[PDB]
Amino acid sequence: PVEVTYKNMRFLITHNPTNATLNKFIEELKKYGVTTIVRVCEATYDTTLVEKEGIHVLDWPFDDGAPPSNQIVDDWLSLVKIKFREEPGCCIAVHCVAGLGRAPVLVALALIEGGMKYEDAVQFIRQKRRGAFNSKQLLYLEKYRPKMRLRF
Amino acid sequence: SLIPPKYIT
Repeated sequence: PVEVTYKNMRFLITHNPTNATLNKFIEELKKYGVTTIVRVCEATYDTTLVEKEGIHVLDWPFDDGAPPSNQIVDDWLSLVKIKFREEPGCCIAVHCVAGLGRAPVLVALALIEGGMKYEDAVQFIRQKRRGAFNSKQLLYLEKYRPKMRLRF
Repeated sequence: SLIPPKYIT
């Protein structure tokens, strides 16, 4: 599990925890200040124990190698501007089903929508995760034009 | 009797 920050934002991509570690996961997650976790890939576990511990879990998927709707970008973008101004110092965890999968793509958007060019964000990310953004994803981010309503 | 509910859209 890796982490990346920028301005008021600090994310944490992770690995789809098995039911076999959920108890430990929560402990890890809480040691980072993670308050929310977006699952963008198949859901493989209960959330009651998590939600039990003040950690909401939003479920907004989309097929890897596929642009995350238009709605999903809104919410993500909002969520990111809100949660961070609202909970100073908190982390937001995004996780996929396999491993990184498409999780970086979001974070990227978070960075792009924050005044970073897509490459500036791809590099900034591949700094933590050796290999991410398969050919297709690199295109999506490249084409992506920002709304840019993120105050800092 | 628990599963993963929450979320919104």
